[PDB]
Amino acid sequence: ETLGEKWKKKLNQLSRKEFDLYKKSGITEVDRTEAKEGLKRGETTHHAVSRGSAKLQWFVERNMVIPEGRVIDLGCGRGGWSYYCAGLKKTEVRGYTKGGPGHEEPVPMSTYGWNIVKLMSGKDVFYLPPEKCDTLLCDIGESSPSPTVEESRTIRVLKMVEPWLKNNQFCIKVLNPYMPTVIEHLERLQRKHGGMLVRNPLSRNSTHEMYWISNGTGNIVSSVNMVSRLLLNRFTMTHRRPTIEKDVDLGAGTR
Ligand SMILES: C[S@@+](CC[C@H](N)C(=O)[O-])C[C@H]1O[C@@H](n2cnc3c(N)ncnc32)[C@H](O)[C@@H]1O
Ligand SMILES: Cc1ccc(C(=O)O)c(NC(=O)Nc2ccc(C(F)(F)F)cc2N)c1
Repeated sequence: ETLGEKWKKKLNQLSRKEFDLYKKSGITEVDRTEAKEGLKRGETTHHAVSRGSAKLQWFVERNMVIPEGRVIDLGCGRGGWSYYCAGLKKTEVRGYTKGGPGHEEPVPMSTYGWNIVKLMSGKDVFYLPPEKCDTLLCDIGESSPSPTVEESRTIRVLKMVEPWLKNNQFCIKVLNPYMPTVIEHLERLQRKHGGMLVRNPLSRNSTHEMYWISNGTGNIVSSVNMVSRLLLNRFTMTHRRPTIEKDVDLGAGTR
């Protein structure tokens, strides 16, 4: 049994009180106060629509994925990854999201480069034919107390994304990366498309998610086990308040 399974088993034993203190212990987060306040007032400039803009910015600013040309954003939700890419110097952003009951709807914004963005709700990516693009982003993977449900969801995402991969820049969420069948798929995918699995410091401890990014190399099993050990160790000590960082200012204007 994997270190990830032992982490999931321990996470599932936590009381709501314990879970809420564990989930942010020692993580990094952006202060969303100003953005939430502005969004509640219907302000359409500067503010990121979600924590997602800062989450993707973390990989981009480290050259792990370098968005360029036509960007496809799978599971765009409110549009945080889309509006962030829209301001990047290297042309078009197309976001798809399911929407409807229990899902986020795209939020219309006037942040920098809004005019090159089209977000489409009512779209289940599991029924979409692949489109030509220069950057493929995917942030899909719903957490579940069941690791076997999470394993099925992760494989489904990895099988779905592959036909969109054609020597392009990519950043794909891998919800549950520790299950041996997931590792098998990731290893096969890394041999063909390259890239590496990376843990984002903005991820909560309540998810084992890692992202498969195009610009990197490394041992997937080693990176996964290092994350399992990190998350397991964070159950040991009293809550460490999260490291607080500034949220992104996405500005205003057309491109
Ligand atoms: C983690 S959120 C994305 C956050 C986004 N990256 C941002 O920056 O705001 C994942 C989104 O995927 C959507 N989603 C889940 N399953 C989907 C599917 N089958 N097709 C399309 N969208 C889906 C969810 O509704 C949710 O809004
Ligand atoms: C559990 C949860 C948490 C956050 C959200 C969100 O969007 O931050 C969410 N969202 C929703 O439920 N969305 C939703 C609810 C109802 C309808 C409908 F049917 F048309 F009336 C449409 C949508 N898109 C659910």
